[PDB]
Amino acid sequence: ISGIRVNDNCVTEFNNMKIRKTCGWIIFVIQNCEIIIHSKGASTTLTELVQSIDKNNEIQCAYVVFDAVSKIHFFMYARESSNSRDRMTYASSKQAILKKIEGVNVLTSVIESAQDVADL
Repeated sequence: ISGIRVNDNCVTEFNNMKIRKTCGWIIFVIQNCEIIIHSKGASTTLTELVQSIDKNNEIQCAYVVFDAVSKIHFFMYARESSNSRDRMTYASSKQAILKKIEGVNVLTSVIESAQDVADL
């Protein structure tokens, strides 16, 4: 028992996005011991999405899905200035969220800023 659960809404809205077949994204965070949706939207570019996240210092870590229609990509975000305990929490809960969105292209490395995606 992790003490962290996935809110069913994460899966509802991920499926919404998947079935819509348009370029979109969802950001998930952990709040009060559950993984919930922080925000969701239509995409411009993956780099602009991560730039927006970089600008919000309240997002220290997150899970991000980016639906590019051809494929849906998943990564863990954690800013350089994020604390090690927070990062461990997210890393450790990563598999829990992935169980409900199996089929995504996972990036194994933690993304720390928009720079990291700006090439790939």
